[PDB]
Amino acid sequence: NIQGITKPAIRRLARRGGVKRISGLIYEETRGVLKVFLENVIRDAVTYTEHAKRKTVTAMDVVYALKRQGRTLYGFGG
Amino acid sequence: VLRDNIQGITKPAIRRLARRGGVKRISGLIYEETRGVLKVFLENVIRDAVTYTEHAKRKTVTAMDVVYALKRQGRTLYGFGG
Amino acid sequence: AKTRSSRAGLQFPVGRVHRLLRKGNYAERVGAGAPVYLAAVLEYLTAEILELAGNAARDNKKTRIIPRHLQLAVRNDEELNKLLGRVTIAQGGVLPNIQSVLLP
Amino acid sequence: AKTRSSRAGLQFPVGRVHRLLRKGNYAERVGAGAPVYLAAVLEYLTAEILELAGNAARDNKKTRIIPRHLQLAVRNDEELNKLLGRVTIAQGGVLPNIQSVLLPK
Amino acid sequence: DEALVEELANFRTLVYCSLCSKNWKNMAIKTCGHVFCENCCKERLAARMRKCPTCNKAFSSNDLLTVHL
Amino acid sequence: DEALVEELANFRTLVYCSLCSKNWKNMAIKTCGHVFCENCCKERLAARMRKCPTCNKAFSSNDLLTVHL
Amino acid sequence: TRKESYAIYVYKVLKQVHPDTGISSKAMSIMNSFVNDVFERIAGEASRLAHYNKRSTITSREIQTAVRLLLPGELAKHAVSEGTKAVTKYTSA
Amino acid sequence: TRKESYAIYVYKVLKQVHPDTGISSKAMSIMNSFVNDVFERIAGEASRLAHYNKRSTITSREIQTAVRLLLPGELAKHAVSEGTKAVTKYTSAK
Amino acid sequence: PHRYRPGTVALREIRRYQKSTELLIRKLPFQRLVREIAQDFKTDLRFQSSAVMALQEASEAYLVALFEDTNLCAIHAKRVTIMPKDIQLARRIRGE
Amino acid sequence: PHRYRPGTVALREIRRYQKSTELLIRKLPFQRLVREIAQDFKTDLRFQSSAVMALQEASEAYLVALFEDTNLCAIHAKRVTIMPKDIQLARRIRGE
DNA sequence: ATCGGATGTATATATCTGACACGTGCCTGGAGACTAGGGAGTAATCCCCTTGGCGGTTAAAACGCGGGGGACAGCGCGTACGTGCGTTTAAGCGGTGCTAGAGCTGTCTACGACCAATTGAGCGGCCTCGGCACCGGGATTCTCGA
DNA sequence: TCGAGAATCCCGGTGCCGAGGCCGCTCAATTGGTCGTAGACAGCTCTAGCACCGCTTAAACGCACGTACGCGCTGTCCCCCGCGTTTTAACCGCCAAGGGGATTACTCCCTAGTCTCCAGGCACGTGTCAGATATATACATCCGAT
Ligand SMILES: [Zn+2]
Ligand SMILES: [Zn+2]
Ligand SMILES: [Zn+2]
Ligand SMILES: [Zn+2]
Repeated sequence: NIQGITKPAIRRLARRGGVKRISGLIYEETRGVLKVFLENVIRDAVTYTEHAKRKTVTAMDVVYALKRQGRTLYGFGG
Repeated sequence: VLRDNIQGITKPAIRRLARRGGVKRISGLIYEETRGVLKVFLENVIRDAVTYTEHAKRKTVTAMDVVYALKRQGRTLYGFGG
Repeated sequence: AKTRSSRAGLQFPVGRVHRLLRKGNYAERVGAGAPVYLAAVLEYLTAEILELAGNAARDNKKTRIIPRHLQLAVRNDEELNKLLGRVTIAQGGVLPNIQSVLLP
Repeated sequence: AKTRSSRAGLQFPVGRVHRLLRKGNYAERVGAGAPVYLAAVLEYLTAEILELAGNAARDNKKTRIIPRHLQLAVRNDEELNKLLGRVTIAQGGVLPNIQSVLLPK
Repeated sequence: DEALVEELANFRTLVYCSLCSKNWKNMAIKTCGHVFCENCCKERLAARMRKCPTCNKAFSSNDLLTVHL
Repeated sequence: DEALVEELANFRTLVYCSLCSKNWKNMAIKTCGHVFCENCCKERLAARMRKCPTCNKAFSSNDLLTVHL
Repeated sequence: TRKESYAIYVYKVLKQVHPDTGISSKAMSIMNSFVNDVFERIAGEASRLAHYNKRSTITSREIQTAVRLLLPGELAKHAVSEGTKAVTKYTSA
Repeated sequence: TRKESYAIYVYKVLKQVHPDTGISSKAMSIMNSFVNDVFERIAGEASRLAHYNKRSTITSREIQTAVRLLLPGELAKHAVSEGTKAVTKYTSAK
Repeated sequence: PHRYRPGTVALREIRRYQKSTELLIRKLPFQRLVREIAQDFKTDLRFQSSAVMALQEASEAYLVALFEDTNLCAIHAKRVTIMPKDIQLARRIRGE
Repeated sequence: PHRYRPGTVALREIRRYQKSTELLIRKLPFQRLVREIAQDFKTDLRFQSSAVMALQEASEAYLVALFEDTNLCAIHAKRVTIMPKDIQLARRIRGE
């Protein structure tokens, strides 16, 4: 579940971002932020994959769902 | 031609907008900074209205070109015939 | 000779919507049951906002609807505010609020 | 029999663009010289980025462009960075930058 | 004399940027080694012209090195 | 008129190597932007004179760049 | 010449919810623009959504799912039901 | 079945600027998806201009004024200058 | 000599101006500015009254919405006065 | 023995991760998280590998772009440690 | 904390006009009825790809301890900004005049849709070797307690 | 100030699998006519955008004065970074089963297209009353002396 996003994994993203010191309460805040974004993308992906009477959500549905939210993504076709 | 009309935006006029915004105390060096932000927002909008108004072979800006220009930047405006 | 909108039971025009949808370069063909479905959704949203506007006008002892009531009703409701996110209403105004720390 | 692209002195295909414009429900009719104008623009933009990426592909002592080299081409120039302002290139990375307050004295 | 002026004119062409003929040569390109002034070079970089006026070799912004005297 | 004689000498010392005064400034240093002649450069590397004369700093093998004119 | 609008229909709807109020001409234009924007961006999603599936007709099913991708949360659950309840009546008669 | 892409034309363009330089599959797949994104934007903007003025044909003018509306600043000048030079060559050809 | 504490009058103007809906800039000075700006793209141009009014109706909203977010960055730094370094940060975080 | 001053390792690892290019979160737990989140919309679903890869790439990009905006408003308060209030202020200003 | 004086904010009654609501003429766009053909619904099938399970390495995660730098609170000072008053400037409103440009109408010609016949360009399948990945050794640079 | 120690870079050798070229083969772009409607052009009407002047008078402007707040400094203490040891499960390689995604025939009925007819929505005209404006009055609020 949501406990698979471990503290070193969270801190590596912060290091790439460019921070130098991290307070101890950050991880709990960021997990609940990521969980909200994933739901928003997946709901549209599932609606797209359900309109076409399919049973497997494909990569193009994810690409379209990302595209209509103001976030396009190159490198997966289309 | 007409020049240096940027000083028509007076200090009380700028402060009245900040009052509606909600601030309470205003620093001294805010008016010059703010006058440079409104002069940039009015170039992007007008450069598109002028582009619209010359593709139609007209030589007068209408009230629909401004609405289209504002819509093209994700700033749709209701009330003027949009 | 009955109108196409009275059969469905709506107040909005079905034929006008059909010809507007069949002439805006959307698709090569338009199904028969599409305008009936689309003209029933356009009627619900306008009533939804026009009831809140009426209540806001009534709370101010007036008997008309000036643009301020529209802005108040839109900004006071979460779903409507989210739907009408990046849109501005002329002569609208602003929702009254003051930061808590600023008060004495 | 020559091709329209060769007659117009281009590299991109004009007939395919002409067909794509027609079969897309954009307008009822399509002018004659519209594809020959639209295909000359799609090629200049491609040649710009493929020229800006070859310098990055060389400063790292490589001879084959990879997505990381395309990432550094559209982020070091205002003109292209403002056009691709909301695009996430896969396997791109970030741009090296450290705030000046963090460094030691 | 003319020879004294000619050497003055000959050396004048070496100190000033050929494009501008108004400022001392200040900016040099690593790829080709040619030296021009800093002012004339920058406006070219904003005109999307990355080819050397002399040796035609392509260059980029990072290949710009300042020179002294 | 000595008025333009001084300019030529000022022009001459600018382009001539300040060390030998016999060669053009055709070998510049990448580290600090100074320019000298190739004649006065490699003689210093014989004794490992990595310290530049003008600003007095060290250098390397890739800090010397060929320049023209 | 003439020009079309939704004025009469909006007034007819208004006299149903509040039978004793009115509306000003300046707010009428706002109400007329809102219904043109919503209809424009609902029917613009169906044409693109039918192109993905290599279809040629936009039917009621392409709109039932185009409404679900725009209206947030509670609004969609009511709009879909009211749209569906209207087609059944029309088909029967 | 068949599938179409600009992978053959991008490679031809690349060998005119950098004579000896390859390109990997991921880079090709990105450069392929960028052209479609630009093409879908230009034509999509040009259609609304035709609709606004009660016209029915997309001629060369709408493309020119749609390029001048999307590309920022100095790119538009070069794009227009490169398009209007290809069109005149095409029209006066064989 | 009946004066007021420094801020009780400015705290009332907020209530006054958050309840009324009207333009806050002078019409002629604002209209001259548009004509001055729009004479570089193309000379000898003409405007409708509605075009100028619609151009003015949007700048008010833009400036008001910008002054609301720069008041949060000043609160974040334990202040009540807004300095020019807040307008830069608020404008940079939303990308412009 | 031998130790390092607090901060040097942080700077070197910053320099390290801003030069590489692979994914930072482990793959199998993320796949499990996606499969669990998707269960509340429609049961008995199937996923392609490319869909999960695209989801991971988008999530990484979003989180990386947000951690570099919270840092910029952490410095504004003359501070060098990021905080949940900084994250909340950044999200509020961005316009969520 | 407890009164008091002054100031700005609600509260109640004329009056008066310009915009809202309603009525009528008329014309064009929407409703009926019938026809033909192509898009879409349905059945069969086959083969790729997704799910599930098993065993070994080992790389990454978890936990604990020391201590030193950074977050935070309290103080003091002095410059910048809020508040009020008198004087000056230009905006707002009204009225008149003139003409440049928007909007509509009638011609007609050149340009783009449409169809039959050709052929060469671009796509699918296969080979191959060289650029890049990886590992083992020195050489140079960076940090910290003296 | 600079030596000990650890991290990082330049170089050489080995190997492998994906980019780059080649070939055969459909089917889509090219020629060549034909026709009918969209649009370019000339002319006319009339309206609304621009320019100018005179008269209030509201608001922008400059100045004096006081004080609340921004900023710099100092001190205590607690919590996050660095480093070592131990426990976990991620990752790689391998195997097998069957589901459903994609493809191909076949039919049938639903939407485009045309002609006819008439009522509904639009332009224009008119009454009248809801709210803006002014004025006298009641009261909540705030800063000071105590
Ligand atoms: Zn020069
Ligand atoms: Zn050169
Ligand atoms: Zn020398
Ligand atoms: Zn030096």
